[PDB]
Amino acid sequence: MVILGVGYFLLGLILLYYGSDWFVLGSERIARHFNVSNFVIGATVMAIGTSLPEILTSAYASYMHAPGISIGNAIGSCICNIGLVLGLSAIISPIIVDKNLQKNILVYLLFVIFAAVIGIDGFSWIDGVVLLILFIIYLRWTVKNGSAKNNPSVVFSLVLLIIGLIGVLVGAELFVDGAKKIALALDISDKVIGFTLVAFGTSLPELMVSLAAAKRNLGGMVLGNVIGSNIADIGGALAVGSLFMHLPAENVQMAVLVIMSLLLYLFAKYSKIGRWQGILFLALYIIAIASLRM
Ligand SMILES: CCCCCCCC/C=C\CCCCCCCC(=O)OC[C@H](O)CO
Ligand SMILES: CCCCCCCCCCCCCCC
Ligand SMILES: [Ca+2]
Ligand SMILES: [Ca+2]
Repeated sequence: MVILGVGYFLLGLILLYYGSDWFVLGSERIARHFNVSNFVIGATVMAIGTSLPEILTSAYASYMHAPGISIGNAIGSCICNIGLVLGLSAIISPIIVDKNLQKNILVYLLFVIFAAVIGIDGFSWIDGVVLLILFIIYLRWTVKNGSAKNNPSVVFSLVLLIIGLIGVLVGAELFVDGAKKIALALDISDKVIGFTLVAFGTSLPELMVSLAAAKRNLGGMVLGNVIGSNIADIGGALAVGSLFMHLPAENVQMAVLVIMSLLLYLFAKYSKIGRWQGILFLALYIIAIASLRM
C-alpha cells in the first residue's frame, strides 16, 4: 500500500502514454494495409478494444445486481467521449469532415435517438438484444463503405496494435488500482470517490489514444474512435447489462447525450470540428460534471 500506489499509479501512466501511441500507430498501418480510412479503423478495432472496460464493467455490475452502475457508466462514457475526449482533440487538431463520414455520423445520431426513446421506461433485456444487433450492423456497414504471405510490415503493425492495446488497458488498470490503493492507505476513501475512478477509468483508453492520434493530426481516427466507442457503449456495454437485469431509466443524461450528439452532427455537416467547437464540448462537459449525477 501507499508506496505500491505511487508505483502503480505512474507506471500505469507510462503504459498509457506509450501504449496509446503504439496502438494509434499500429492502427494507422493496419488501416493502410486493409485499404480503409482512419475513421473506419477507429470506429471498429480501436473503439471496441478501448470499450472493453465498459463492457466488462457493465456486465459485472448488472450481474452483481447494481444495474444503476451499468447504465451510469455506459452513458457517462458516451458523454465523456464527446465532451472531454473529442473536445480536447478538436482543439489540438481541427477536423473538416468529408461528405462520406457525415453519413456515418448521422447514422450514429439516429442510433442514439433510438436508444434514448426505448430507454425512457428503462432497458429490458430485449432492448439490449435490439441495440446489440444494430451495433453489429453498424460495424459492417461502416467497414464496407470504407473498404476497397508473411509480410513483415503487417506483422509489425499487428504487434504495435496489440501491445499498444495491452499497454493502455493494463495501464488504465494500474492507474485505477494505484489510485484506489493510495486513497485507502491515506484513509480518504469514499465509494463514489469510488465509482468515480472507473467511470473515468474506462474512458482513459479512449482519452489517451485519441490524444495520441490528435498529436499526429489523425482527426478521422479520433472522430471514428469517439463515434465507435459510444456505439460500443450503448449497443455493447449497456446491452450486455440489460441481459442480466433491467436497467433503470437515465432520461436526464440521455437527453444530454442526444444534445451533444446532435451538436456533433451539425458541426460535422455545415461547419468544422476545431478550436471553438472543441471549447464548447469541454464547457458542456464541465457543466455536466458540475450539474449531473448517477
Ligand atoms: C427530461 C428529464 C427527464 C428526467 C427523468 C424522468 C422523466 C419522467 C418519467 C416519464 C415521463 C416521460 C419521460 C420522457 C423522456 C423522453 C426522452 C428524453 O428525455 O431523452 C431524449 C429523447 O429520447 C430524444 O428523442
Ligand atoms: C450474443 C449474446 C446473446 C445474449 C442473449 C442474452 C439473453 C438473455 C435473456 C435473459 C432472460 C431473463 C428472463 C426474462 C424473462
Ligand atoms: Ca472505454
Ligand atoms: Ca425500455
